Amino acid sequence: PDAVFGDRVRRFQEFLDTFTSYRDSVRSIQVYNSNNAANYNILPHRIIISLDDLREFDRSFWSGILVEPAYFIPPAEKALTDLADSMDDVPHHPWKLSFKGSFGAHALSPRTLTAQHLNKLVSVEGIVTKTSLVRPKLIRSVHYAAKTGRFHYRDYTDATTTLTTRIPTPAIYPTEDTEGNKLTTEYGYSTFIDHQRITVQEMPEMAPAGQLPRSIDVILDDDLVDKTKPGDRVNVVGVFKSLGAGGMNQSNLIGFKTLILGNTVYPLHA
Amino acid sequence: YYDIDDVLADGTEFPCKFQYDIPGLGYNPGRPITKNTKLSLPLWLARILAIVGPVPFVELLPPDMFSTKVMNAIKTDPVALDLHSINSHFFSLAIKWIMLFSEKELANVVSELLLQRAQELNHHASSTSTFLLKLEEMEKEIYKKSHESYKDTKRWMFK
Amino acid sequence: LPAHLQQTFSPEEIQFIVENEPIKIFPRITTRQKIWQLITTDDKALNNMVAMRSTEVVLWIALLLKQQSKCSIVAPQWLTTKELDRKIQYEKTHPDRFSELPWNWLVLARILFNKAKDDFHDPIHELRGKIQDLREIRQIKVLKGLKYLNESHLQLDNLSLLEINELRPFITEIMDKLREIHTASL
Amino acid sequence: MYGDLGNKLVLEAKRTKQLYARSNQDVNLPMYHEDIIRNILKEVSNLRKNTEYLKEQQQLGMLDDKVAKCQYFVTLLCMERNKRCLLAYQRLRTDILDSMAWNNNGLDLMSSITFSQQDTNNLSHQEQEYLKEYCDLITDLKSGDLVDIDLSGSLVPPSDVFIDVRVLKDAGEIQTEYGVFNLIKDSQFFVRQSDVERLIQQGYLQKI
Amino acid sequence: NTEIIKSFKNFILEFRLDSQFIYRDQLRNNILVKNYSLTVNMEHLIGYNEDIYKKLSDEPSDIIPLFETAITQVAKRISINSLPTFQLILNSNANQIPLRDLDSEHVSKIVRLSGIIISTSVLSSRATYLSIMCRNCRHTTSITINNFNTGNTVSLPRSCNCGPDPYIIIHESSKFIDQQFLKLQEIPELVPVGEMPRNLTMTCDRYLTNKVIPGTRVTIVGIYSIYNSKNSGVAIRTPYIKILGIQSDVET
Repeated sequence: PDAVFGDRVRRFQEFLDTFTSYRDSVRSIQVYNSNNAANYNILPHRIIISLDDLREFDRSFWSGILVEPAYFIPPAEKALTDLADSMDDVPHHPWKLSFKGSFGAHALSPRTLTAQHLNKLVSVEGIVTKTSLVRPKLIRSVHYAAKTGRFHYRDYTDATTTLTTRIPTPAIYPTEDTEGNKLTTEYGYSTFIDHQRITVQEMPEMAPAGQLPRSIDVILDDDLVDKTKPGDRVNVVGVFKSLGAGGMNQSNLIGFKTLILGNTVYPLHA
Repeated sequence: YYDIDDVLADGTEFPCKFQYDIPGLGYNPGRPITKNTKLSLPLWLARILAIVGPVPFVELLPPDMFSTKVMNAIKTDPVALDLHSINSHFFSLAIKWIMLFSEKELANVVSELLLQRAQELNHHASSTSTFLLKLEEMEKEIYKKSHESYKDTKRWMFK
Repeated sequence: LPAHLQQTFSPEEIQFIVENEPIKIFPRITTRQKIWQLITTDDKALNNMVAMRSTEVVLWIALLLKQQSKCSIVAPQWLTTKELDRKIQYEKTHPDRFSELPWNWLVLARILFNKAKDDFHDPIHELRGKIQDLREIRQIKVLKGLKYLNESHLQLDNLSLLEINELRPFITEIMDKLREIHTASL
Repeated sequence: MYGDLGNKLVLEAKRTKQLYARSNQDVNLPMYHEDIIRNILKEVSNLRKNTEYLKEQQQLGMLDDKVAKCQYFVTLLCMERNKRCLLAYQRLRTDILDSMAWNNNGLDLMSSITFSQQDTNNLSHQEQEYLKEYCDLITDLKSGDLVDIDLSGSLVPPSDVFIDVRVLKDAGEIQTEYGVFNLIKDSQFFVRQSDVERLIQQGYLQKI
Repeated sequence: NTEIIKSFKNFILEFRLDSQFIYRDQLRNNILVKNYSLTVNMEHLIGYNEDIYKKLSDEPSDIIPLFETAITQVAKRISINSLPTFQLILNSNANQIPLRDLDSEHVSKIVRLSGIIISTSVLSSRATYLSIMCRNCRHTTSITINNFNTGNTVSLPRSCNCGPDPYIIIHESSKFIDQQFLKLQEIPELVPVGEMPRNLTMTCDRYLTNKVIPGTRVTIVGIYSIYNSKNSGVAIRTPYIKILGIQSDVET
């Protein structure tokens, strides 16, 4: 990595004192992970950040997030975890963000999208309409050989990662190290997360004259699984990613499906 | 007051509570008005009762028009924010609120909202718009004073 | 009670002011004498003209005599394809200034081109090409000069008379609301 | 429901300011709204009925009470609030009657009682006698200047001394001052701008 | 390709009717509102020059994407950072071609017609300017597509040897536009006494989306083009009209 990450992590270390109330709530998560171990021998790792001190610290970083979020969230991702280690050193894992938001000018209802609002933080609302099912998903695989001792490792991430894009690894089955070995896939020690795609359309009360509704489909991951029933009035915040190939890879009409990689799915009652 | 924009600004309501006890209400139940009762008063009335009273009659609690929600929504994007939905009038009221309170932290916010909507009534006054719906009723005077001046210059230059 | 606009000049009262400034003509009626007279109040000379010898009259008479073709409006010093090119290349290399305009900038480019279009050197794509080009360079710096307005002071060093009578009711109605906030908070 | 009639008279008046504003004249002033006036004037008779009611009782039962001085300080105010809504309305209706006597009355007519302001019903009895005296105040001014007799019209600057004037469908051969015109329908002229401005305003000769 | 920009760049700057010239006042008032288009009346092209319209009438698919870059070199003579490619919207009135007689001769020719719109579709995304990196070499590049002829006419290359098509599209730095996919039915007063009313499917670009409700009477000026998907014959294509400029009536 560059200095482009380098100064960028350092400025998110000045975000622990001006609004140090966020540094209080990290310990409260570390409280319930100890006192549950005191009864046996629940809380997620998601920190609600108001998008309100960022106007009062740096206007060139607050307007940075709402324009190109694939370059400022993964820096602020790793900056939070090292502060989530140095304060809490007793026990021996993403630590995601939320963005409460103080909702900006990207407050667009799902009828007005897709044109210049790619790669931004939209705040879409509406009525949920499909509610698909839950399946697990592989992230890390730890192999183990018992003829030479040591464990092993394999990262594996899909195109629906946290925010960015990298070289896609179609890792079916990592086996057969540089020896004569029959490697073993340790379950339990590996990691798995949940995955659920729901589709949301616009509200029929704020609709225009008689037409068909236009829906948009949002991916939820790592925390918000089984949060809303179908047929609820839901406000969602995410990043308007757009993945897939538009028929240019298969050497041969329509193309480029769009998704939202949601964070805060926040039920409303109005 | 001979101006009609000045008379209409007084009719707004403000959530202000009492301090004393009064045996009479021109508005109905229980003519002794008990103290620590909260009412909404017109600004022609709760503007002279906040001074004359050392304790005055009316406490004059702050409204939602200047709450922290509105004061945070106008620091993000002053262009595409509604001002015809709050009540209807903003600049004729937020001047009156400053004089009866003397706050130096509101006058550095309205003086930046006013510049950012100023720069986009000179662009849209060059002769298909939604900016007739989300303008402030104090700005719809200078929009019809500007757009009918560029029109009478572009008319004269070509026959 | 005028009651139409009542605080600005309407742009038919701007062609009334520019028509009081003198230019030169090449007359075609002598009336000098050899050895009945124009006796107006405000000019009262130049009864004595010679055929094709330059003299200097006020501008509102020299539009009366062009309609009958007894005169010919000469060009000023600025209606020149060699002179307006310096006043354009000044504007690109100095993004803060206004280059220079003889203060009848737009108005004398209208009353001359409609009425007197036989006396220049090729107005087709040589003078209406530059004058519209010099009005669109100039109307950028006015638009960038309004993000910087304050409540005490402003400088507008060299602007014409018609680029101001479209800009008064915007500025003096906004800067009267930036005055009543800074002094109401004190 | 205490000064609500102030907010119904004022918003009624804001309509007439925006029929004068953009492009059109305010020929046909709408109406004198009088039923909302009588409802306002009933309440200021009622609010006088209480301030004399407390005047006897403050000399017998209250005996100069400071809490009782608040009712003199509140019922004074609603007299002001309905005074201001009743002067903002009848000044706004005055200046349009000031402009209409200043553009198209006394202009090549020299005594125009009828034939102009064709309503004569939307004005009250008091606003119809204010106007008729005001037009005699104008003719005092045009008799002591002699810049021009009836200096009223033509605030357009003069240009192009000889104009073309086309008759739009109004016969009569009416004019006698500065010569007869022998006016026939649809026949255009070449006359100077001094003699037609007294007829171009009557809706009588269409072209400039 | 060469110098046909300058024969059009002088058309925008120098076209002028009697007193007030239009295409430097329609280009300036469509930037302050942030509208980013232009409307060329097609009679004013052939009055100014006939050699320009001779090229545009013969081969329109290769020259209208040359006029779109001749506008965006003029809008940098007025504004002085992000100015996209402008869009060209044109309209005219020669003679309507009825919807029934569209032969095999009108392939890639400017054609106007009329009808009633049945249905619309949901919006989509087409790519204009995308960024590619190789998986092994990691040699970055940038392909900018501007022409529109629906499936694939410009694709990824095969080498910067390396493998079959080693290229990846990166989704973090690109630009996208919209498409609309209408359908259009002929007017029932040109009655098919023994036939059913036919229909065609159009496309629309970025600034004509969401303009027309189903059930109106429109007049449509476009390029009658062809595309060869298999979504029933041998070497069979399918027809469709690439709309550039929908002149609807008053909507009423």
